[PDB]
Amino acid sequence: ETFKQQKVEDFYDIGEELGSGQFAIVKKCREKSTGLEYAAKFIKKRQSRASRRGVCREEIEREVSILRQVLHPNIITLHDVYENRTDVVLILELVSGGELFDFLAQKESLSEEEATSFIKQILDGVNYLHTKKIAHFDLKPENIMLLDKNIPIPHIKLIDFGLAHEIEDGVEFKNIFGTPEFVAPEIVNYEPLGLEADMWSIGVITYILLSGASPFLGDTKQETLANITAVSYDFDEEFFSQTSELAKDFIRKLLVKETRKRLTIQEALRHPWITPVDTQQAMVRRESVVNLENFKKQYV
Amino acid sequence: TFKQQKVEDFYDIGEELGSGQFAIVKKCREKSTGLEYAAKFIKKRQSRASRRGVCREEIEREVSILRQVLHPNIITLHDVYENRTDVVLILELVSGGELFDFLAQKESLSEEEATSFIKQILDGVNYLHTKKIAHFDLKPENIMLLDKNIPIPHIKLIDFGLAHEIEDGVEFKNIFGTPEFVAPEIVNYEPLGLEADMWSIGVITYILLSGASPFLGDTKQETLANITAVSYDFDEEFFSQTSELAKDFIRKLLVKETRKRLTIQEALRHPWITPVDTQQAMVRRESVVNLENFKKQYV
Ligand SMILES: Nc1ncnc2c1ncn2[C@@H]1O[C@H](COP(=O)(O)OP(=O)(O)OP(=O)(O)O)[C@@H](O)[C@H]1O
Ligand SMILES: Nc1ncnc2c1ncn2[C@@H]1O[C@H](COP(=O)(O)OP(=O)(O)OP(=O)(O)O)[C@@H](O)[C@H]1O
Ligand SMILES: [Ca+2]
Repeated sequence: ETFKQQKVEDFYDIGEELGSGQFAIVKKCREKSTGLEYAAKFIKKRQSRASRRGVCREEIEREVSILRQVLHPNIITLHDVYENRTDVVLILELVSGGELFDFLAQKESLSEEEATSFIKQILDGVNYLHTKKIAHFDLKPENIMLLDKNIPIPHIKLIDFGLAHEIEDGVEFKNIFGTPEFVAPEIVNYEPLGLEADMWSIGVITYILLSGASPFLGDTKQETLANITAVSYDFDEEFFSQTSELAKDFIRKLLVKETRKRLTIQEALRHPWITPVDTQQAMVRRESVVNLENFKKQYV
Repeated sequence: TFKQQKVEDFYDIGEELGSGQFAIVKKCREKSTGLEYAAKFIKKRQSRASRRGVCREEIEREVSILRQVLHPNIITLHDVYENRTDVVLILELVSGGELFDFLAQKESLSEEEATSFIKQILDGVNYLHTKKIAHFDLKPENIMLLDKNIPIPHIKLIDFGLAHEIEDGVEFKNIFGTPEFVAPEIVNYEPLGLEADMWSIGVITYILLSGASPFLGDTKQETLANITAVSYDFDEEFFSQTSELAKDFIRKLLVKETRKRLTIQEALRHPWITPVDTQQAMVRRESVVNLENFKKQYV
């Protein structure tokens, strides 16, 4: 294999907890031999086939195999991998700027021009993944972090490749996962999956970024899932009164059930709201404001 | 109808009995009577987008269901308290632990004794289905024993968080439950009804007799694929001693089409559960279930 069969603490000073998940716990760490800081993701290994605790080795191996391929300014980087009896430790690029949303919710003002630039960083990272036929499958606010939040315009880093999967043509992939608020119809309906699900998720994230409201979120999970499969949502003037038709058009073409009619990552990159084809479109975007009030309300 | 009062004014809260993603169960004793119960604290969800706690409407719905059910094989609701953060379900105390843990330490086990426990489960499910209540979370860890310390333990079905009342002509669809035990209609996101409970019964029986699991793959993805394809077998390695009637019982439960699947009444009427003659009963009496594989899987 490739996993270092050594004590990670022999080589890293283990620091304070960054965050935790279902089967992983992530901590700051410093490599003794270089003094360089990283994030150590301790993934609990699954002990038996019929256990809901931890992660089976093959899937961990899958996450690593994917991480080793990815080198891009908007994606986290893999440094090394260790393993003992209980855990597999992913040594990852440390992202210290927290989440993007928490940063935006901190903001005094924010135009669509500023918004689309953050969104383009995300598109840039997703474009690179899709090029290598990699589906993230876990695109959601908390997996969108910032390297350094103490600069005027922070850099985005996509994390958490636990659900990432390489798409092979002819090889049907179906599975049930992800947070209901952000999953595409083909996930809910347990239908063939591909690169398009990422694009739907981008639509949802954009909807929220601009309005503070969530397109399909119901009072209960049953409703959310029903909303998703009916593609039932609206641009409530209460929240969208200042949002530009271009933004709405961008969102509309993402939140589409038929996977084939949904915008690709390249088409998203080339959408006028992201890449204006003239002066006029640029000014409009520059004149549209994000609903920071409602956004703060929902994410506070 | 939730008492807006401190549970602790009316109960002595004892040791923690168990815990899940949303609740923590503790032993308790009512002061006025000195009777013991299990106090299940459910954290109320605070925001629609939050993944923590449970929506209050859903908790209200579970209680609405619990209040209706009185049956020896179903847990009994005693009372409901509520404070800032938690809804506290005061439930019948069950002290015998989980059925499987008890089987896993049993010396010997025949099919007769197995159908005895399965019968109790069917009785409890039948009562529910008569009132149109689908459990939707039938799995080993929700099959508890009242006593543990007797020749034949009494089964109590617990955990009604996913329970739902099936309304005629009102489609119900949702994603939930443990993959190993969910029906194809759940995986496929299709109309849900009383049939899902029956599929789960089949899986539980399959495990009980062989120690093996019918659709369990190396990953959740495979398990789901196995379920929707209804791809399983009776591996001789594990089913060598299993009676034909037993396999027929399971075979009629693990069926994709919800209209073909055995109903609870048909399950109670199956010859493996309710033999039609002396001959059938003997075959079940001499049918020994090897506990070896079961213990390997559940110790
Ligand atoms: N490189 C990193 N730097 C700082 N914090 C991180 C880093 N990677 C992950 N985290 C923390 O862990 C979370 C990311 O999820 P993680 O990669 O732990 O997935 P997981 O726990 O294996 O599965 P899931 O979290 O999806 O249930 C983030 O919320 C973040 O707070
Ligand atoms: N009535 C009871 N009497 C004694 N112990 C109980 C009782 N109910 C639950 N417990 C203990 O708590 C554990 C979990 O109970 P239960 O399965 O109802 O909740 P959960 O599965 O943790 O949460 P969820 O409702 O989200 O599934 C059980 O395994 C059991 O050990
Ligand atoms: Ca379907």
